[PDB]
Amino acid sequence: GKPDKQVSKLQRKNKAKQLRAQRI
Amino acid sequence: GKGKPRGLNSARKLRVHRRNNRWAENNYKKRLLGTAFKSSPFGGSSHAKGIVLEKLGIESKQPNSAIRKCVRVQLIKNGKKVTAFVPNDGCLNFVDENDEVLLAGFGRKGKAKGDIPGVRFKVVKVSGVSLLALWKEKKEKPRS
Amino acid sequence: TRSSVLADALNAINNAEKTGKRQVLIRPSSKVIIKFLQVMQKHGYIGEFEYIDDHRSGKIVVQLNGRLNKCGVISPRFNVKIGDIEKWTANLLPARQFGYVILTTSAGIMDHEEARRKHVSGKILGFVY
Amino acid sequence: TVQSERAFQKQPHIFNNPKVKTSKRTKRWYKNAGLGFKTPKTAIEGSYIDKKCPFTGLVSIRGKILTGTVVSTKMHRTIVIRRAYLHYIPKYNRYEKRHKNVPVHVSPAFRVQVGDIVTVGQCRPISKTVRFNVVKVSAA
Amino acid sequence: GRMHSAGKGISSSAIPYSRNAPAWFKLSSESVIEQIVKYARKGLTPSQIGVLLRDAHGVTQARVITGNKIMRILKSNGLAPEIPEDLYYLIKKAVSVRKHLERNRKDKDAKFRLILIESRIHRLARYYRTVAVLPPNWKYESATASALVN
Amino acid sequence: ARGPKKHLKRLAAPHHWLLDKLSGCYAPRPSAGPHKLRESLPLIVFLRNRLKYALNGREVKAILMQRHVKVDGKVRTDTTYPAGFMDVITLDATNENFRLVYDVKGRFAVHRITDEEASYKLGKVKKVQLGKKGVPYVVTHDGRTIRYPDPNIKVNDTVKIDLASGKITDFIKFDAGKLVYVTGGRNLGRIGTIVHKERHDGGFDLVHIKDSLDNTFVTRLNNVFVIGEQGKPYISLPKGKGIKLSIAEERDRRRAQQGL
RNA sequence: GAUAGUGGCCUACCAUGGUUUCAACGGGUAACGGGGAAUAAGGGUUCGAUUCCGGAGAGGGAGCCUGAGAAACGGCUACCAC
RNA sequence: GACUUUUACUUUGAAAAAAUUAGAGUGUUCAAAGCAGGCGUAUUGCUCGAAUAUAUUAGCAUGGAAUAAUAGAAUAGGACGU
Repeated sequence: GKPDKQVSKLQRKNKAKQLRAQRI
Repeated sequence: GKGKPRGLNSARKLRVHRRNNRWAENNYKKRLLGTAFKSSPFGGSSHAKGIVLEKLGIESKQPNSAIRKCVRVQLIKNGKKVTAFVPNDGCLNFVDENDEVLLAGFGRKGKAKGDIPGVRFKVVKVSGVSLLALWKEKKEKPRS
Repeated sequence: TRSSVLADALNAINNAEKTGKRQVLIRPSSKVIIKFLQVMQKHGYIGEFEYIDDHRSGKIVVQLNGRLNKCGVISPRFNVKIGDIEKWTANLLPARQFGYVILTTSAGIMDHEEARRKHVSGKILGFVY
Repeated sequence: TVQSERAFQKQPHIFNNPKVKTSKRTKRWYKNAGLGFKTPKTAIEGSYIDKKCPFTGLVSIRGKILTGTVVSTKMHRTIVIRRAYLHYIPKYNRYEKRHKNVPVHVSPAFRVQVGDIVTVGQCRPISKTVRFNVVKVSAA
Repeated sequence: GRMHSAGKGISSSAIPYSRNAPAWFKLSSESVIEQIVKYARKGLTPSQIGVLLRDAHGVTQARVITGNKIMRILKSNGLAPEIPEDLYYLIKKAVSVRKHLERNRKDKDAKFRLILIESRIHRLARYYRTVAVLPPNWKYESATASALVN
Repeated sequence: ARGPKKHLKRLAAPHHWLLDKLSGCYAPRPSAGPHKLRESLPLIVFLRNRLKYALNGREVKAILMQRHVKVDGKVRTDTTYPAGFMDVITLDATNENFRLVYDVKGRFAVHRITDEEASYKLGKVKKVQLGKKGVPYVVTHDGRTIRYPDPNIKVNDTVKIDLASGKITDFIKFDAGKLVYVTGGRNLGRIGTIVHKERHDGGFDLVHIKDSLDNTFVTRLNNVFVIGEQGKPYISLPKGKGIKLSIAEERDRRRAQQGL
């Protein structure tokens, strides 16, 4: 079905940026 | 000779053998993969705060029949729904719903023999107030 | 194949002492073995012994008295410095009172107390007590 | 061939008078590199021109005097030597093999083949990767 | 013991303790050296020559009676072959097994034994290529083996 | 750093200043001048910490702004002026003279000097060279540049300099069997006689020295300074005479200087 | 050529090299590096943002004036986001 | 000047910032600390201190020649010659 995931420094920082922006 | 090399120019094989065999431990594999930073509900912290969504009458059947008093919480830092035990209050009279709760860890290993659960967390504070001093009647709880 | 010879020699010596015998036949021989047994013979863990020539590499017949408890080799010959001796004599000997960790220094092969007195060091072969 | 380039190959400031005709068609400069390293014969009597020579160039030798073993000679006027050694891990109380390559300039007063043991000496930065220069050769 | 097999077989010649010449042997050193040269020009290998010298002529060991071995003497006379004897017999046996495999395509056992023999050839050829008794251009190949034996 | 520094934190001080680590937060960073930063001694430390004349920092400033303190004949007005080895400090109103000589423990010590000895000053020649219009000159350990030396003066030669005119009075060439003080490194502050000179071309040279009590030690050539002859130093030596003692000898001497 | 100065640092013209199971290259880091910290009979295990040294940055990128020294944010200029 | 198998391994010395560590001294009232202080005629002042130790690998210098590598006249294209 679906393959796995391997996240970057980039993917961490962009998802954290999106969540921080939505929180603020 | 004990199934491992003993040559004096063989430090490389020994340390590669150790780095391959330390992945069979438990604490090493949790620790160097960032397990707690990804999936554990506290995110690798000693406490957490959250908002009570429900009070739960969980049941422990066998071999001890008891009515476990628990609380389903949604944590503030994560958006994570976690059930947790609350001790010493038969009435839960210090707890209502939609209150803020400081939770810690709790090491009860529930059994598989009678589907009795050990939830992972105990309630330390409700609405800022020490739950112990509530139950020991040393403070009063502001009720919102 | 046969990689160390002093190891096989002390293996045979120790087995024959465990059985309580009086003599051993070591095949082959080495200069290192002869010097080692001279170190043994100086304190007298063994009596006299004897070389045998066959033009190839000699055999040795050893008379062993009763005094050997255990001898052995340290098979990777570790480099040791001066204070490092105090590690190995804390590991291998049965007491601080006796026993001889033996070293191979540039001034010959001898027990550790002589290398304390001569103030040298080197590598390590084995232990006798 | 000496004059292989788009520019004239000469030593700098070394002048041959057209009026006074000498026996040799070029007066030629050389020097010793010190530390008791003997200059070779083909440096003195040869006809090559090398900026980066330690004997006929503007390059001194000072710092680290090292040895090594040639691996490649596939590239123009410089080679790659490979010096290897033993690194000590203290936990297992023992050693392991480890090597490094070094690109090093070689003067054309030397003929050097793969496998030879070469003594080199440190000079100033010659290229992106080179900081050494061949000062003595021992044949395998 | 016994690479490419499992046996622990010990069966060899002893060598007597006496270095020097036998007491009862009463021939000349040049006589037996000329005998060696005669049998070499006959076309024999040094193993065969030593066998015939101790069977018929009572010459016990070549390095006992003379100061040189048989191979030193054939090297001193310009009679050494292009390859040493053991590598030659290994290539000969490999050519035999190769021809047998070219006839019968199903003998997996001959295939396995051929692989073992070629392994032994490569190890011994690395030894001879190291000590410069064989040129570094030399390499065991199939049609090269058919040229070298046939 | 985006430019040259101006501070020196109190833990980063040279340990041979003996500054306490809880007085304040900094140490006086010595200025540019005749000595190296690491091995200098600024005037504030010599007035306050060793001679006890000034209690504060600004008392140092008050004394130095009255022109009492002369460093090698000239009046200095700097709080952190790098007074270093072999230098002469003169207090006119106190009528005292000091030569900065290392103690055996490796720090500068107080050392009283007569007026005749205060007139001159030694210095290790660190480079000799031929400057413009072909005039030879020497450069000493403190940065003094003297034109027209004796041609026999080579590198490492100790030169006597009379502080009035600043000329070369006489000199000592670096020969084996001379009296030698030691300038840097572990063996600092000892007085001995050099056995010979070990020579490593392309690297560092070494010197074997043998003291008054026949102990032998080895330093590099940089740390060497020549004073005089056997029993004939050109300057007056401090007490202890650069003789390195074991701790048991020192302990026995201390309890032997205790007899009520 | 440029630089304070070697140097593919860059440019023109030539070659076809260079690194790699003694682990290159890619990936991850809740990785600033070290002096050090905690804990042990020994050997080790785990931390070091944090008082000292060195590095880097002043919302993100870039460029620069002045000056011995800055690609400076309690200096300037432009874009991007507020 | 000409010579001039070498390395691995050990011995010693120098090198290894202070702070921290171990440890010497010292009645901070004791201590954790600090590097102070101690004596007299205290009336015109004497006075010891602020040690020592820690290759932990890389580099440097030196002694050793056991151990473990490698080479050294085999088509002689070998060696010492007043």
